[PDB]
Amino acid sequence: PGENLKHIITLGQVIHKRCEEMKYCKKQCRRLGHRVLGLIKPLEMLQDQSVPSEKLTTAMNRFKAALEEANGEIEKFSNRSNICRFLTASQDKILFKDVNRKLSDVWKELSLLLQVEQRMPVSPISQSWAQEDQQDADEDRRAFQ
Ligand SMILES: [Cl-]
Repeated sequence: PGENLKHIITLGQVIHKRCEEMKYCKKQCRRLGHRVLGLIKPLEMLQDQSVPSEKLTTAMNRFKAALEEANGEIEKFSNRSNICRFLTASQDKILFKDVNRKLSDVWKELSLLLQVEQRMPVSPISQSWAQEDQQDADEDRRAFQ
């Protein structure tokens, strides 16, 4: 469990650094990196300190898989010609729509389990993504011309 947590933290840190380097569709890439860094922040605080339930282990594995899926999409979209093909085949122009929904859904479940089982604090503000994604997609579309 300690190794799984460390892996998730490292993977989130790598995704944020990669997002900051992406040359095209920067609003969407930077939003993904910002969101991922925000999710790993309480995990990093937890790491600096219980036996997980069945529900916690599966939530942790789903979160790890969603981050791996995001890392795979960042790799694909680092090449400009892959962005162009995706955008032309897309109606809403949102690069990370599926990855973003998986991350938000799993985080809702995972954060609650960490608060109940592992004494993770309840944050003054929880972690509107779909609406932000359309705005970012529109701004990136204009810059991609
Ligand atoms: Cl661009």
